[PDB]
This record gives sequence, structure tokens and C-alpha cells, in this order.
Amino acid sequence: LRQLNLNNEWTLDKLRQRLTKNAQDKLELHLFMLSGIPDTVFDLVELEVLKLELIPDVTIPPSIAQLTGLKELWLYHTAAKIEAPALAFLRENLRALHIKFTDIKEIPLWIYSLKTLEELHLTGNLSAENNRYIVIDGLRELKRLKVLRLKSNLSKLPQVVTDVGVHLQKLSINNEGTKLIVLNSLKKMVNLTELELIRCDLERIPHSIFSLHNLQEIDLKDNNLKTIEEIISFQHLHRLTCLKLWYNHIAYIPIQIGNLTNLERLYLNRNKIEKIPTQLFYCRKLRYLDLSHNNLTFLPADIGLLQNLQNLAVTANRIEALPPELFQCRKLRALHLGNNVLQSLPSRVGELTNLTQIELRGNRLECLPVELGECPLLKRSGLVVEEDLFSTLPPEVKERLWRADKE
Repeated sequence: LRQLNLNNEWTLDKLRQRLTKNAQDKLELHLFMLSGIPDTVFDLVELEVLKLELIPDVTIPPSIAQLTGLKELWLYHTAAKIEAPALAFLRENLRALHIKFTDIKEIPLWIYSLKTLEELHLTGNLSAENNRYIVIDGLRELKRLKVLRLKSNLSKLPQVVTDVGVHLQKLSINNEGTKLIVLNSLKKMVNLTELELIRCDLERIPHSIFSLHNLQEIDLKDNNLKTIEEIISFQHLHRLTCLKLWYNHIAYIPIQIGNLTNLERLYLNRNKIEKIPTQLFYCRKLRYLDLSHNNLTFLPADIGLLQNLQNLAVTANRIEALPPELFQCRKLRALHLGNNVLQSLPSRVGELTNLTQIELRGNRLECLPVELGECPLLKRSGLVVEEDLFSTLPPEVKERLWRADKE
């Protein structure tokens, strides 16, 4: 009767109305506080992301094999019970498995028998008596993993992950403030490209970080680096392209940072940098620069050495003037310049063409230059601006912008 009523209350049409999409632009279904999975879910054939959230001890019927495109699977606080045809279709189709738990028994024993598993986030503590990485000891059987996110309050890394890393390319461990013992056991990360130590609180960089030649994304977020001194040994690593050093206690950048040229998305936001140097603008390949929440004394001119730069966020700084060199760069799009001490924007901003989004709530801009209205790609959604100084502009320019908005 409960299953019959579950199909009665949750119909295919209602599921289609609730059907949503995930971060990967894949068809997801968020089933929150359900007694079970209705068979109307399993009548689908195009579903790819089956998300199961807080369902007490559900039993998965074989009709999941009908969901022909099924690739992801989200288990959040859900004890899952599955059978063999389901295991077959998941061994031939399923390449992702997102397990969130607060207990060992919430983690099922079937999930280690998949023959196509590729993406895998384990959320919840995996260290226990006879169960520290022995909950999940079947991760040797999974020989195609490529992404491993571990929000587990972890203190050590298993060697078996290092063995899997021949094909694994992303390992992000969240530990809520627990230091792991690396001990240079990570050097089998030949295929790793994105080592993301979130809230690791390392305060130091081990040699295994700058020994792994394929690493391209390095963010030592919330690791309380007072000093960063290990960038010199990164030149053996030919593939580093993005140093998003954000949310850290970094007091100063040494001038040797001017030696780099190849970075694009240099995100040094949420730090304690006293001033941006001209050396940092020796990097010619920068396409994105975020310096939000810093103690920058002013904005120098050499910021205009960035021709390919697309978004620039020097938000929450102490910056008064934008130089004409910055406006020689034609590719500025997202200028998050707000909550600053900007005196004025020099009229050479008329050289700008590709401006899309700007934030000016805050600052000290006495009146809007009409050049801010000149930017074509900058629309009303992008021009987040005060209204009175917009009214100071001639009404017909405002009418032209309005007609561009509405036609």
C-alpha cells in the first residue's frame, strides 16, 4: 500500500516538473525526505543523476536498468540495498557515485562491485575500528576512478588511492581542520592534475606537491601560509597554469613571483598582501586576476600589461585610480571594483570595449563618466551602479541603453 501510495503521490509528470540539473549540467532528481524510491522514478530512461537523500533503508528494484543514461548517483544519509541486475547495469553504465554518510552502516557493501566507476566523492568519516579505509577496501576493484573527493575528517591517506592514481586525476580531501601525514607517499600521482587541499592547515608545502609534473590547479586554501616559498622548484613541472592562492594568511609576495609568465587565472584573493608589485605583471599569459579582500595600498599602472585578461577582481582593497594602461587592454569583462576608495576613473576608459560586469555600490566615484555608459557588452545586469549618477548622464544615452535592453 505504501509503495502504491508512493507511486500515486509521486507520478512521472510531477517528477518531470521537479526535474532539475546539477553543476555538471546533467539531469538530476533531488528526492528529499522520502520513504522510498517510487517506481515512477525508475520508469524513466533518460535519467543520468539519481540523487537519493535521507531515505530509510530503501531497496532498489531492478527497473533501474531502464534508466539507460544513468551515470551519477548521490547517496546522502541513505542506506541503499541493491540487487544483481541493478549491479549489472551499473557495472556497464554507471561511472559516478557520490556517497554522503554519517555512519559506517549507511555505506553499502555493493558499491565496491562496479566495473565502470570513474567519479567518486565519499563524504563522512572513513576512519574507524577495523574500518579505517576498510569500509571502502573495494576501491582496488575500481580501476577507472578519476575524481576522489573525501570530506571525511581524515588523518592519513591510503596507499591504494596512490595505486589507483595511475588513472585518477583529482583528489580533494576535506578534513575540517585535521592534518594528514603525507610522508611523500603521493608521488604515484602521475595522472593527477588538480591537487586541492581544502582546509588542510598545512602551513608548509611538501616536496610531493612540486614533484608531480601534471599538477595544474594548486589552491592551498585556509592552510594559513604565513610565507609561500616553494614556487621556485615548480619549473620542473611544465603544466602549472593556475595558482589560485586564496583564503590564506599570506602576508607578502616575494618579488621572485615576477619570474613566472605562464599563469592565466592568478587568483590571489582573500589574503593580506600589502601592495601588488610590478613584478607580478611580468606574467603575460594572465587571463583572470582576482585580488579580493587585500590590503593593497594603491593600484599601479602595470596592471595594464594584461592584454588577454578577461575578469579582474581587486574588490575590498584600498585602490583610488585605474590607469590608462589598464584601459589599453581591450578584453576586460568583469571588473568587480566595488567597496573600494576609488576617486575617479580617468576618461581613457573610453578605450575599453569588452566590459561586461562591474560593481560600483561603494567606492568614492563622485559622478559617473559617460564612458561607463559607452561599454556595449556592459548591460543593466552588468552595470551594477548607483542610480543618481546614472541620472546625471544625458537622457538619450540612457534611452539607447534601455532600447538595447528591451527593443
